[PDB]
Amino acid sequence: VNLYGPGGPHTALKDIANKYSEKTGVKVNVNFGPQATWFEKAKKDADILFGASDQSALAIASDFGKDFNVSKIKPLYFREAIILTQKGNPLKIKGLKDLANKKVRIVVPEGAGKSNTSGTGVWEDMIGRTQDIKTIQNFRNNIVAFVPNSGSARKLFAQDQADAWITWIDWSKSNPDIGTAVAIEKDLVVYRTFNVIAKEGASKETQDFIAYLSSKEAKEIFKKYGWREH
Amino acid sequence: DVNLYGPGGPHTALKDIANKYSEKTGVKVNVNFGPQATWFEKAKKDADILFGASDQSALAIASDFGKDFNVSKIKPLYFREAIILTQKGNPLKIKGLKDLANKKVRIVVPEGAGKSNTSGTGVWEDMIGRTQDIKTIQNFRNNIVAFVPNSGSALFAQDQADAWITWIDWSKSNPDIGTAVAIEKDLVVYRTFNVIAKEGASKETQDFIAYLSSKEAKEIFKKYGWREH
Repeated sequence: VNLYGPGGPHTALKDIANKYSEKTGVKVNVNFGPQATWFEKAKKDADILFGASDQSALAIASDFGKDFNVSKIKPLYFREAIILTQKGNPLKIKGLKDLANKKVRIVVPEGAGKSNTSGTGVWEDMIGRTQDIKTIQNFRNNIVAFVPNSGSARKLFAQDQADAWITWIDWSKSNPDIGTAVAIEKDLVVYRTFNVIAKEGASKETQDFIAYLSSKEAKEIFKKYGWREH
Repeated sequence: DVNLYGPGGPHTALKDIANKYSEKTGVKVNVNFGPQATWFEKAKKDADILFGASDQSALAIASDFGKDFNVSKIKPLYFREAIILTQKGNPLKIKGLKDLANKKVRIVVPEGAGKSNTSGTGVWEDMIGRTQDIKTIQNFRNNIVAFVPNSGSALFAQDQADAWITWIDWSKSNPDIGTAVAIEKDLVVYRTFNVIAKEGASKETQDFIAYLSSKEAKEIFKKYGWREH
């Protein structure tokens, strides 16, 4: 069974795929990274596309045309956005409003229309919930880079220069050695989903693996990386 | 002239403001609007200002212009809330997003599916995601019949769908179409109107940008649902 999707969820998926192979003897390959890196191979043998948000999964599945029926995207888990600071949070960042109010350098997970990426719209949806244009302006004025989430990359953009990144909890859980996670205000934070879509006319082994993704053993592994159901 | 380009939506407020500005100052201000593809070529030749209906879409559109615009100069000025638009009279008695997840309803959401730069990308998922319940998220998604850009200056499936996820300014601009239902305060998102002036923008261009923050402009933006606080 061949899976394709963004770096990020791949950490949990590799753990799950390995465990699944132990149990069933069915080979499950987890291919991951920026879409451009695997798009041509996926055109030839993709059984399942996985995604790290709905809007990005929709865009990516829409690039395959007839191979995939975009209405069949299945949300399975969600997780929260976080602030990731330098180790030990030296600036004592307490949330998004604090980021707006301090003289800090922020990186946000935007692709600027050049790629499909899970973070599109996240920073604005959260800071917008302050309903204060000055807060929104101040936060934006502190943004030094608009670049897609690191995903499967262990390096952060501007690692030695920026003070904070807007990213996903599962990135921090997958990379405990990089940065310090700071929780976003509950009244502001957004949650986005992990999803899958099986190709049209998918095999029984493909369907069986999709079902496994909702098994107790899979739920356990997803939870370890910060993915939630309720 | 001062030439503005951007999406349908904010254009109604901007046309009102531009008219008032021209009457006052004698400077001709042209508001060009619609899907990016319909004006992109013209804008490459004479755009003074790009206006936008979200940050992510404004960033994407301004990044299509290369040297002529420095995308770091995008200026957020107002925000407004997402709404639910139902058929006139709200016959299904829709009360919010959770209601849309729970009922048998046909929903249209403002997604571009990576085919265009559009203001609505990520809105529906960010709102219903704040329920923190995967079944609710699944139920809402199962009711979506179309993932298409916000109608803006044009509704998709107007006689077929039961509900649209759209912006308050659309309802204000089109008061005779459908019925607006306010989204749960703990779920709703707010996105911005913004502007960016071209590199080397004229004095007239800069003056018009300033006017968008005048008390006169603020009052017109407010009429169409655009807020500061």
